[PDB]
This record gives sequence, C-alpha cells and structure tokens, in this order.
Amino acid sequence: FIDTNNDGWIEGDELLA
Ligand SMILES: [La+3]
Repeated sequence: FIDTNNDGWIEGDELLA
C-alpha cells in the first residue's frame, strides 16, 4: 500500500490514495 498521510499504517476513516 502507499499511505497518503505517510505513517505506513491504515487508520479508520483516513483518506485512501
Ligand atoms: La495512515
């Protein structure tokens, strides 16, 4: 995956790239 807000985790309700 490529994390939009660059922490490398997926968070609930975070915007997907
Ligand atoms: La994130």
